[PDB]
Amino acid sequence: AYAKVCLYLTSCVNYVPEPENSALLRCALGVFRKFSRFPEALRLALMLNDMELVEDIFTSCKDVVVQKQMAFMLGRHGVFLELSEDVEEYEDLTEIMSNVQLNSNFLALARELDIMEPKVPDDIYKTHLEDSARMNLASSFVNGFVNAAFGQDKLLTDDGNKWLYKNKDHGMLSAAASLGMILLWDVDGGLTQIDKYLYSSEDYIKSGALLACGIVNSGVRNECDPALALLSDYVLHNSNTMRLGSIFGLGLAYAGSNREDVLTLLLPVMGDSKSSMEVAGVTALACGMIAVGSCNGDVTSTILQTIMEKSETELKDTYARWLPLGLGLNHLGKGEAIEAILAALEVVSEPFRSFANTLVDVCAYAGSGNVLKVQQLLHICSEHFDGAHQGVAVLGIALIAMGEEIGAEMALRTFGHLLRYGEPTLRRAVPLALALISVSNPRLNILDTLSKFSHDADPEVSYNSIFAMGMVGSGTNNARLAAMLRQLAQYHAKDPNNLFMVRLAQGLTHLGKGTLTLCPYHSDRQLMSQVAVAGLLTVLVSFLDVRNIILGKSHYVLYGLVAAMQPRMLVTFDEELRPLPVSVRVGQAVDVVGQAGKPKTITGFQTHTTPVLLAHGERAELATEEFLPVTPILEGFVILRKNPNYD
Amino acid sequence: LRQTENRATRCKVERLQLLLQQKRLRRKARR
Amino acid sequence: QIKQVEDDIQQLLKKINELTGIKESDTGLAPPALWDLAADKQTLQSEQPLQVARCTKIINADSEDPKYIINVKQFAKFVVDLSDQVAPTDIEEGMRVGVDRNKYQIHIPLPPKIDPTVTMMQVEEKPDVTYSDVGGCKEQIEKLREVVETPLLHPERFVNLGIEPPKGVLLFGPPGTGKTLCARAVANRTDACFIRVIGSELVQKYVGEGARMVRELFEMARTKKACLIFFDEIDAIGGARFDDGAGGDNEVQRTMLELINQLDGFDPRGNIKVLMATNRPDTLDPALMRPGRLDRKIEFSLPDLEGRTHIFKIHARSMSVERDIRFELLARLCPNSTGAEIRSVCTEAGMFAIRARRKIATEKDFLEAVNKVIKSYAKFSATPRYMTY
Ligand SMILES: Nc1ncnc2c1ncn2[C@@H]1O[C@H](COP(=O)(O)OP(=O)(O)OP(=O)(O)O)[C@@H](O)[C@H]1O
Ligand SMILES: [Mg+2]
Repeated sequence: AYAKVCLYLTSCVNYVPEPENSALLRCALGVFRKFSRFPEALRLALMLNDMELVEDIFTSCKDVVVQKQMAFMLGRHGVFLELSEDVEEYEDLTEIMSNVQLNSNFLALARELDIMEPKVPDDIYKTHLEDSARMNLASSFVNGFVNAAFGQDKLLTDDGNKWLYKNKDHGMLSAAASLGMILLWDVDGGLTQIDKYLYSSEDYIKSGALLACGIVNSGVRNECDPALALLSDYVLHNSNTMRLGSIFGLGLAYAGSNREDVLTLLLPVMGDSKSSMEVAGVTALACGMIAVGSCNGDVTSTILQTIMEKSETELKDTYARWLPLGLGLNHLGKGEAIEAILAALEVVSEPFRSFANTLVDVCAYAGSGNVLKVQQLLHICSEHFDGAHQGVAVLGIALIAMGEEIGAEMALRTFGHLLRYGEPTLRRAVPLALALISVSNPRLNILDTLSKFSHDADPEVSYNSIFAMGMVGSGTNNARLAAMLRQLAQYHAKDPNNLFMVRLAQGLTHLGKGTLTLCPYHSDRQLMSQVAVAGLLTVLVSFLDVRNIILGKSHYVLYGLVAAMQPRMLVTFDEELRPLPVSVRVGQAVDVVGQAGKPKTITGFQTHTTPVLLAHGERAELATEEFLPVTPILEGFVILRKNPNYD
Repeated sequence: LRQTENRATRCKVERLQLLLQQKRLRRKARR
Repeated sequence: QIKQVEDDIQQLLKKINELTGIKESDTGLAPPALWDLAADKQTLQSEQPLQVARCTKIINADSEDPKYIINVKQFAKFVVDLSDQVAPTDIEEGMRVGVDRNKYQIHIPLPPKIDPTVTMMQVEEKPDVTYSDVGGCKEQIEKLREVVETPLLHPERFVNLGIEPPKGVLLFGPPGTGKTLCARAVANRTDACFIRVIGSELVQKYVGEGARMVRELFEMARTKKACLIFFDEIDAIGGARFDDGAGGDNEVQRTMLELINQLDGFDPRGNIKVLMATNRPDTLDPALMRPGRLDRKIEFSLPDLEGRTHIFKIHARSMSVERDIRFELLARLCPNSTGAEIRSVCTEAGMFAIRARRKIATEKDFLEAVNKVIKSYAKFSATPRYMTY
């Protein structure tokens, strides 16, 4: 009965048109609340995007432990509930929501699975078995990616001025924000290091250290507000030269917070028009990241005025793509509502129309699975202009189809056919969309296609394919993919403009030595993370034009990728937030789907003691019925109680 | 200009890290 | 409407195929997605075929206009010159010259010939076994890891002290102790060229064909920068040379001597590290066992009590065993047993549970499995002979 109902409702919600999904979700939530399955109710409420219902369920929850585990789940998803000062353990619940102690937990997992030994970029390169500023940039990027969230390294934590000066031009920003991402996730004691670097005589280095502070605070939530202070102090008056590091660091630091103070600090710097078009685009991007999913009238209006005011040739010039991108990030997943914005953009300008319209439309219908919407996108794809709208449209099919386990593979087939029958821009874009549709999820057709098309004659298609393959391998350090990337490095040994992408893919594959995942979804394959999808869409829309953005001077978007960095975790906790090493078995997925057979049975049993670093698509269940798990699904941090029935 | 910004950042980030230290001390005392 | 939906789905697939490309695999053709006809026409009209020859001699090698004696295999020998795109230094007196037709001069230097049999030995797909799947031989794992991985991972810690790491290991022990298991673990964990060889694969029907492919194997390893070779079942060709009176084992002794000379002879053996897996380390030639060729002989003795308990744990990690395990009792109950015996015991416990139609394997099932695998099969055991061997 319960299993039948809940499973059928979930599957149909994933596989049903728009009008019925909401009603089915309502009745699913009602059944869960009736049977008193509060974590399930919370998951359904979040996937509904019903913060009011989320608060109602969370407050109705009068169990301290279950409430704290709900706080863990909501923190991992990304939300900062403003709980009133009368609840079960207000302070503990609030700090769990803020996601503090994540540094300690990550370090604890590293110690349990010893990975604290730093890995220098040359270690992953393994050049002893197989330039200049470009190589310095690539090495810094891969070093940061591999040593992210550890607060440890061997290049920058050791003598770091040498690395900074070996890097050139924007390599200064690259290295500084790489250090920031190394100290990511609650190394806020690292404000000391980043401050004693930003006390610098070099503008690029100082701004990169400001971006480092922002990225370190990214994901983190500290009531002391450790970002707004630095960011405002630097961005209040100097709005002429670059400002990109500051604005981007603020946006990455706060993201899903949606704090009116940061919104109203970021809006005027965009609306002033005294800051370069790059700053305007990055400011719209930061506003979108701060407000990923709001229907925020202020952000929408300011973006519309910016688009109107910017000259026709300015809109033609790149980096204008980030303004409609910011508007879409604001209208992330809100669905139909955007009609007003769509009409406004349609009446704004003729040629920039296709681009902005398609971008906002796809970014608003992300995950909807609207087949008619994807058909509109495919008709736009068929109509060849004789291109930017083409690329964002292919990205749109990916973004909208990454919601169903069947539609995803079918969109992979559609992407293969798109590359087969495509035009230059279509082919250039397809790898980015095909990376979006599968992130941190190695798949032996995605990897094969991307590897095949990396060698492709089109240099930009090669760039996108290599970065896409690194993306697919993100946080899943795999022998096959590492060997493939090393082989590609050998292939494009001489080509620096492509070897940089190859090295970036290597580092992004060995992300955190292998601890994290850039996949937007989490939990049990249907929970979109607005912040993570915003970051991924930022990076991929920037890559849509790869030469002049990433290979130029705008890899702060690569650093914005951090908005989607979340761990693959199974740490278990005591009722009073203490470690509980408990035997747990792991596996991918197995069951008999009769009526509504739950796909919770796991056959690839692999007994482990928590912490456990599970991979993509693996469900870890308890080894024995000695502890009951408050959460039905064991993902991320968990609180396990002692089964009063029997050990 | 640059020196004024640097001194402002120095004093105010010292204040910020001090506040963070108080937060962590409160957490540990609770623990 | 279900059947209508499947019928439409298959009709749609049929139309997609009929309009894109359906079936071309008889003559090994490819799907038409990666069909660059525009490029292949220019390829056939701009890249002329090149017949592979060998530069025999360089007459008048001095700066004066030289002449190269090529030997187009089985076709003819010629005196030729270089293409103006090819630098003189790029070609030596033994490289595969790769000359065009029609005034055989359009040169492309070409690597040494490798027998397809020899080249189909590199381990492309790495085994799914890890060092955590091997239990009860901690010291053996440490020594093998040192020799094969550590120089290939952190050479600085060796060049700092000026040490030449041992380059050569002989994993020897009774049938089933983790020899091939550890070889697979090394292949999985190693970032280098792993080349597996089977002693039986060096037995060839024509005199000088075993030694020929040994030479080809070692020179391919030399062409590669960091290579681990793994001769499994080395007993096949590696045997003490005996005069006899009818010339027995002359060919296998010749190929073994070629391997000996390649491991340590009048030449720097290169950055090749060799493994020798065997369960009869008493036939191997003394020259083969010399520590200039097998530096780090490792014994995979039958696991002790702790090793047997660890192996039982490893093999029962993923099983559906019940609460109380007493794998220590099982280990003491099956002494002088192999990891193969232990895995068979675990498997037979699982099969006893399955036969009883249970989903939980219990201590009684494990004891029945021990009785079946250790006691009943005691007469088929290889340890009593191969411990002497
Ligand atoms: N020490 C061990 N730890 C774990 N499993 C082991 C061990 N020894 C043997 N096994 C099991 O036995 C098989 C490994 O035997 P392997 O092929 O390595 O034997 P070998 O020593 O090379 O013998 P042979 O002389 O028959 O070639 C695998 O099933 C492995 O599970
Ligand atoms: Mg063997």
